[PDB]
Amino acid sequence: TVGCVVVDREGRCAAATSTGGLMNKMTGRIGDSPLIGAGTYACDVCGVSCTGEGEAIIRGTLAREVAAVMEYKGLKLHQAVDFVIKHRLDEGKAGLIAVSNTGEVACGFNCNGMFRACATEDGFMEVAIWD
Amino acid sequence: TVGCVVVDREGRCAAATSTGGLMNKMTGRIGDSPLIGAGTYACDVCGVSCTGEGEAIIRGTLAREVAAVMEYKGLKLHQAVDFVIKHRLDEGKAGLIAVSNTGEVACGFNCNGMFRACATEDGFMEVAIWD
Amino acid sequence: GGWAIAVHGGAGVDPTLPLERQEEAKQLLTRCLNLGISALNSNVPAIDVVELVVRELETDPLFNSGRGSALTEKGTVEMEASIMDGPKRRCGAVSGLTTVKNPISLARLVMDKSPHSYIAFSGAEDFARQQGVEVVDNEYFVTPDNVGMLKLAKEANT
Amino acid sequence: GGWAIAVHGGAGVDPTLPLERQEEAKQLLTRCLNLGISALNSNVPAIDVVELVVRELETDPLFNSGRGSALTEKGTVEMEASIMDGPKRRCGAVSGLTTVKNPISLARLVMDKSPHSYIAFSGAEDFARQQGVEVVDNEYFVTPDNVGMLKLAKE
Ligand SMILES: [K+]
Ligand SMILES: [K+]
Ligand SMILES: [K+]
Ligand code: NA
Ligand code: NA
Ligand code: NA
Ligand code: NA
Repeated sequence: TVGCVVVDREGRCAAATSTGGLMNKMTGRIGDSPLIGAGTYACDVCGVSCTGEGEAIIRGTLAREVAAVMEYKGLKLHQAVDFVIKHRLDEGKAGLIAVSNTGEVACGFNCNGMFRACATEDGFMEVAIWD
Repeated sequence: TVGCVVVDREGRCAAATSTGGLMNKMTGRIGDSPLIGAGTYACDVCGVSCTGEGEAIIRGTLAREVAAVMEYKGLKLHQAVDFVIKHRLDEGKAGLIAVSNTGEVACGFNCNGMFRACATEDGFMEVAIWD
Repeated sequence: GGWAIAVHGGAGVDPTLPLERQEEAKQLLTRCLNLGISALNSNVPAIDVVELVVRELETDPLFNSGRGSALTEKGTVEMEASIMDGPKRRCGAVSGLTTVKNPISLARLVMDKSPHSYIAFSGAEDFARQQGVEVVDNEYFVTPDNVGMLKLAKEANT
Repeated sequence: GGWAIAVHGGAGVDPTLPLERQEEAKQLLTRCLNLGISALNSNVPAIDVVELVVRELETDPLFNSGRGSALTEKGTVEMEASIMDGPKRRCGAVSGLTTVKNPISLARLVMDKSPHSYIAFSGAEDFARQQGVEVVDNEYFVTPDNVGMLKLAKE
């Protein structure tokens, strides 16, 4: 699974996720990556791409959840990502990247590592695998 | 599209949706009915099945939204269904049926009609197509 | 509270619906509702009730699912369904079914018996046969009424 | 508040992943991030940026998408993707792709050019061809490394 989330200078957010799925999967098996609200979500306020255990991401509608917690609980991007990762996954192992329309970027994951890179116009730039 | 939502005496909710999809569709087209969070959702507090324009139900994660609004805005089932139908659907036309773990049952829709029937153990029963 | 149940046969009803079809639809909704109520009064778990009721809705040709499904442009049927059990948020879903008599029950088996939550098309047809569910020729699901409407939809597409 | 961008190449990485592979992965992430950064500096719309960046991730065989995808039990590849534009919550998704070089771009076309939001398997392959996107043999997507990993997966 690979993905990208972007907020542009106009404050528009977008999200994209692509995958080969699970190694040794039987034919016809569909994971969380192509499922809107699970692997991928964007709205007025954020763009989100998830990766990890398909089971957990699907059942928790994880990408939409970041947006719901911003919209309905009022949380800022970083809090919302923290909340979803820490309190909306239990069994499951997953990670996600997100942007807000205000130009913030966040990544969160509860497993060992996650390949990711983040940048903002103001010069923040980070590439990482572990925490 | 057809569907059923149930809460049993143990307070467990479940939801099921099945369809042939849109008439004259091309092979391979997938609508909202098989998509968790869009056509179908159930969790601790509700079970939901949706029906209508796939486009609107998917982008509005409509079945998950009933649950998200119960959880994050604290709305009870009837008002949560009201909220989702009113605020979550734009130009799109859809409806849904839902039950809560406390044994309430609700249906809401923004189009001309929706075939549904609802009942509770205390004896309420309704079969309706129109408002 | 105690038990509660709702059933549906789809939105998008035209206000000029003939009375006769309105009556058929209410009679079917009533039968399905009562089938679920009977199971609930017998202490059947919610997840089993939604499956048994959607199976009845699939089997009856009136609404758009199972036999009586809408047709593809090729004039055939491709069915899909999902099911979810709330207490542990267990999910199963299937798409692209062409021979499976009761799609919802195959979604149940994906939930209970697959490491995945969604199987579609050829792999879902394979899974149905591994699971031993009832399978039939696609023509089984196709009804005269739907052939009639497909014609109209096509020409209307100008 | 200015532009912002994140890319990822998947969660759950083996802790015994060698240094050289770590660097390779960071180098790919950086190349893809920089592609997106340049577009954002050129005022390219968010929706166009996510697609162009994910295309580069798909093309590179390192991560699990496009060429370099994990393999099914038959040792072949079946790809899937989705994309969403925030301002009007427009959606596109694809599954069951076996010949389409860049699945994310087919998801873009489902969003922009189909009445449906999701097309999969044979119908998605037909749609790819109606839209004239690049298609290739499935073997194109299979890399030696994944063949080896599948063998381990099957024990
Ligand atoms: K039916
Ligand atoms: K499972
Ligand atoms: K890749
Ligand atoms: Na039927
Ligand atoms: Na399963
Ligand atoms: Na690749
Ligand atoms: Na579209």
